[PDB]
This record gives sequence, structure tokens and C-alpha cells, in this order.
Amino acid sequence: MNIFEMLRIDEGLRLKIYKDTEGYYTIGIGHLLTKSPSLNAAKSELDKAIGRNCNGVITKDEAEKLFNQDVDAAVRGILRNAKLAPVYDSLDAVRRCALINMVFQMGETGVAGFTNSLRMLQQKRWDEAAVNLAKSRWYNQTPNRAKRVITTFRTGTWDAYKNL
Ligand SMILES: [Cl-]
Ligand SMILES: [Cl-]
Repeated sequence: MNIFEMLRIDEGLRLKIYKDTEGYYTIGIGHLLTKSPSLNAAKSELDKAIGRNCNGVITKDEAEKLFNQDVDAAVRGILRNAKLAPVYDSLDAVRRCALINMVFQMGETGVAGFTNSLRMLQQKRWDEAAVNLAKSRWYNQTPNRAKRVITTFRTGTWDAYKNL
């Protein structure tokens, strides 16, 4: 298991523009296009991202390319972030993926707001962090996903993803 497989399971893959759980225009493997309620804005963002006239549809290779860009961006983003980098550096490999997962979903800003959970993770207080992590909108809005990521931080294993 690795971060790509992990996110591929959490985000799914759709080749046509679609609305994510928040009702935002998205495509491929969780690639957010825009927060605007406008589909044209979405299609425009799509063409710009891909570099051609897509009319709201992309190929699997195009999806995978965006995905490669998005994961790189997330890691790079974490590494650049004063609040996140130290946590990331403190973690083992599997748990690093769980952190990447959150940043991919909520953005570096959002995750950086989990101050308390972050301190806990840094301190390696797995159970306590897991409880804190669950007291969030994130958990209440996307519980199955949150549970998987949380279980990952708690255990340091892929068990939450094995069998999916
Ligand atoms: Cl809550
Ligand atoms: Cl969910």
C-alpha cells in the first residue's frame, strides 16, 4: 500500500465533471476544479488545467497526471509549512501518508488548524490524538473516510485499507 493507492481508494476516479461531498465541481481523482456554483467556470478551469478543450470529460491518463501533480503539491506544501513539516518529519512512513491524505482533502491551511491533534501526533500519543481528531467537522461530515485516516494515525498500519 502507498499514498496513491490510499487516495485512490478514498477519492474514487471519475472522468466526467462531478460534485464532491461539499457540492463543488471536481474531476478525476479528487481534483477540485472550483468552488463556484458555475459549471462553465468549472469547464473553463478544466480546459486550463489540461491544456485543451475537454468539454468536461478527460482521459484516465489525464486524471492520473492531475493526480501525480496534486500529490506532489501536497507533499511539497507540507514540507514548506512551518506548522506541518515538523510533524511530518516526526512521523514514520505509514503515518506520513495519513497526514498527506488530510492535506490533500482539506488543504494545508485546514490541517494546520488542527493545532491540538498535531501536538499529540508530534508527541506520539496515538490514542489521544485519534480522539481529538474525531471532534471535528471533518469527522462528522465524512466519517467513513475520517475513520480510516484516524485508524491509520492510531495504529501505524494499513489495516483500515486492507480488504477495500
Ligand atoms: Cl465535534
Ligand atoms: Cl466518508
